[PDB]
Amino acid sequence: MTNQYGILFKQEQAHDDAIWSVAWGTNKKENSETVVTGSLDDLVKVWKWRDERLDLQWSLEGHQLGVVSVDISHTLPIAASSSLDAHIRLWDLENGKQIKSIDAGPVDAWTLAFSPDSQYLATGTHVGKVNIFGVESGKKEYSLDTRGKFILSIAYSPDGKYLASGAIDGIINIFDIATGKLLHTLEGHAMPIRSLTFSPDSQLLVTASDDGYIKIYDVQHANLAGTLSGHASWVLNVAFCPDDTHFVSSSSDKSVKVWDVGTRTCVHTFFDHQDQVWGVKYNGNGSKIVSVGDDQEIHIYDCPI
Amino acid sequence: RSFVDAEVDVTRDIVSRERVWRTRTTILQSTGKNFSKNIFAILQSVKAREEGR
Amino acid sequence: AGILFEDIFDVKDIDPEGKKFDRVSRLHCESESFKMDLILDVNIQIYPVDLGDKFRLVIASTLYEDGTLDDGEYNPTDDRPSRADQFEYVMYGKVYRIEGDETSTEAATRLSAYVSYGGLLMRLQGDANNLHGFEVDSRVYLLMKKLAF
Amino acid sequence: LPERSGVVCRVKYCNSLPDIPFDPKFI
Amino acid sequence: LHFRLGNLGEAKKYFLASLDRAKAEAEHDEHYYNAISVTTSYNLARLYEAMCEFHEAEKLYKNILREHPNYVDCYLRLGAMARDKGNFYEASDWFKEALQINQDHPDAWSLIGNLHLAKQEWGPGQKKFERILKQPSTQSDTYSMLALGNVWLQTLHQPTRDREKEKRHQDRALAIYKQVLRNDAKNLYAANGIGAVLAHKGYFREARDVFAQVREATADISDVWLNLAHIYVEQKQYISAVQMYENCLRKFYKHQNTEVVLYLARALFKCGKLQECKQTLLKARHVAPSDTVLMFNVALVLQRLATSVLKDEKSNLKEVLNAVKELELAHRYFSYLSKVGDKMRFDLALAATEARQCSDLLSQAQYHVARARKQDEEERELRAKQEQEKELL
Repeated sequence: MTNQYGILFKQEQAHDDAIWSVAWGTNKKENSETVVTGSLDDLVKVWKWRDERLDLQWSLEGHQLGVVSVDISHTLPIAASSSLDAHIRLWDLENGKQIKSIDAGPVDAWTLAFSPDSQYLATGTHVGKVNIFGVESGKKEYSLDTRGKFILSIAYSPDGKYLASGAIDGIINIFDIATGKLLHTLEGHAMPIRSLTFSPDSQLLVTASDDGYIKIYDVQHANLAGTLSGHASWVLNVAFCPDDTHFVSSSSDKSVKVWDVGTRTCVHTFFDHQDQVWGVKYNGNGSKIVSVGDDQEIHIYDCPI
Repeated sequence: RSFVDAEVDVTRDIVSRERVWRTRTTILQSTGKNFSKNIFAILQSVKAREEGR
Repeated sequence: AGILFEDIFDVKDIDPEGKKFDRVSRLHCESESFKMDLILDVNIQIYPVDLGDKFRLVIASTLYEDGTLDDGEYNPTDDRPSRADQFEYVMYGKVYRIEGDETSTEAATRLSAYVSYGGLLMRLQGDANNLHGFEVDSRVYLLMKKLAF
Repeated sequence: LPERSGVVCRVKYCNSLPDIPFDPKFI
Repeated sequence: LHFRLGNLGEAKKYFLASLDRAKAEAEHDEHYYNAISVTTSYNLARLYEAMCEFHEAEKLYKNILREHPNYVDCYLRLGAMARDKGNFYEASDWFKEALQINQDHPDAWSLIGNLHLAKQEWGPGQKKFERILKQPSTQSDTYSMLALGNVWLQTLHQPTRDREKEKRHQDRALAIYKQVLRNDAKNLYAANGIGAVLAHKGYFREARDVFAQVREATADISDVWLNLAHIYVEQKQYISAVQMYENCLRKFYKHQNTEVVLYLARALFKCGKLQECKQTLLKARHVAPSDTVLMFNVALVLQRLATSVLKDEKSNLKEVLNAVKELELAHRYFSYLSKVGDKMRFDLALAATEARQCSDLLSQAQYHVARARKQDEEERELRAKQEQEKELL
């Protein structure tokens, strides 16, 4: 355990082209950690984190226009992936085989997120609707309508009560999962919101936009809690630490910044990337951060606990 | 506002001491090359073609 | 045409290892648009260049703008329009070697074209799409001019 | 004769002026 | 000076040290050292902006406005930050405050003009720049004249059916740029504007000569690199153009500019590099997935790739099966675009034509799948023969 932030591992040329999304999951049976990556090279790669190194387990072929988003179930050894080809695929992480393929339609699949109970898989659409697909049924079960523009980002609250969506026109919508009712519509950003995530306690909602600012909203009262600034370009992804006090952000400025929610100050900045950093995620205990970018490299940073 | 208008002399004092080298005019200029002679010759050639000469 | 290559270079280092000759010095330049590496020996006496100088380099296959392909003999008396009129320094020499990251499995991504200007050497190292007119054992002109900016 | 369908892209020759320079002021 | 060099870390130290010293020196001449404290506080705010610590920058500018409400430059930066946040409404309000303080200030009028031009509100924007040229002290202001010239230039990017109107607009833009270049022989943007009009008039050789001179004079104008790359495409020098678009993207944009990426894709397409074109268009679509033009171009590149794989009998079964799937994607996108595509950017009849052509090719593609299966099985037989002959030896 280092009392300072630093780069621990580097996988160069992990994919043949830009890496657009990354997910970190913990296999509770073995207490072993798994990292899933999606790239423009059409492959979803599953890596096992062991002895401070990433070992390639599976190269999952099936997408045809690059993988825009990937997610890992918090309870089951199942990962989900979406592509620009608008197809959503479910993968078995133990066998490395495709479980089911959901054809969303030419414009009905974008960013992907599993429900905390892993019963449902939500995705953004071009028509401003969030489609929810049943993981077991493999069919579209219901749809939440924002009546806005293209939904670029979505996230489930870890407690399973709220579903947030960020549109290309910068508007943020928060839906009640139990009633399916639209709870709050926030002015959000004036520019596209590429990623948003709820805190582990589900009390705060963090949003990242092309305007380069990160905003923190109180989920219970829907009030703007604070605004963070420091990236020199678009903020591409944000992920909360399981400790509820820190979250990590990535930007087109090639840097990854760690922010303290209480002090609202930048705690550390990583500059190891050579190009845009499209994805960042904390491990299941918050001690390590994974990042991916257009430079085709996967970086893992060690963090003080 | 009467309290705003009373303090303009102070700001005029500050601005008299400030010096700015990059302005709306100099931001548009080349460090040393003059284009007028070369470009007007090019435009003369084009003009000759438009007039069919 | 016959312009085998052309770009804006800025001098990053003069004879880095120290000056080996008096009237000749190495220029370790890098280009700006095609991102090329360049090692060039210039007669630093007739055509003095300083560090940080920017020059337009135009390696040409011939000096006639109509591309009528010279025959390599020297004759100064000629009324034909020539590229040398708008250039300050002009050399002449053969390409004597072309070298890339060739592999048994795929062609080179990068090429280094070597040129000898009657003894003064040059090496234009870039990527394998710019250096296409270059072919070993063929005459080329260097046609460079310092930029008044 | 049906013109072979090219990439749908309007070429625009731009002349965008730079933002106004608010450089730090010398005293 | 450190700020001008980009040494923001050193600049922070020097501006803070300057403020701390002025705070100490105020005991001797409070009025003067307070004036220094204002200029240094503004510089520090600009430094925080450069460090992107915009919350502290906004806080400092508001403090300056508490003490010196006539200090116009604080309002302009607050407006600029609001503009960069994409909040153009608030930005217009901050610039209006600046004008309520100094009604003839040329930079405030220009910033408002740029807001209107950024919104493509050509009428209001033009009025804002003409308001600058009407004052005697700025009647020859080159920035305003260039802005008006650009207003006329921007009409040329629209496909205009009236050739006389197009010519009249071209001549207005060129007349303005000529006048600016007559007043200021060193003006980079007047020269580039002339080059742009010449290129639009189709005089690509002359336009090349103009842009080449502008690039010789400065390496830092992004539009000069784009204009040169466009000419290289029109002169069929695709290999050079692709390189200029890639280097332009790496040097001037901290994010992927979708218009430039589309120009790169166009050059790669004309270059026949369909695989690189596909990947480039997907990169653009990942940034702007709602843009139907990017979707159309992807569908077109997919159709071309499938057409190529299916046309050449050398293609194996894995390749042909991928081509069939890509051609069905192409047909699916063209069928969608024929219904929802942007009528102002491209003709829906084009998409309907490609949709039909995809179905026509798909019929022949299924036959090619059988052909590929046969060819692959023949290779399997040859490989088995090779293995048994190895056992014979």
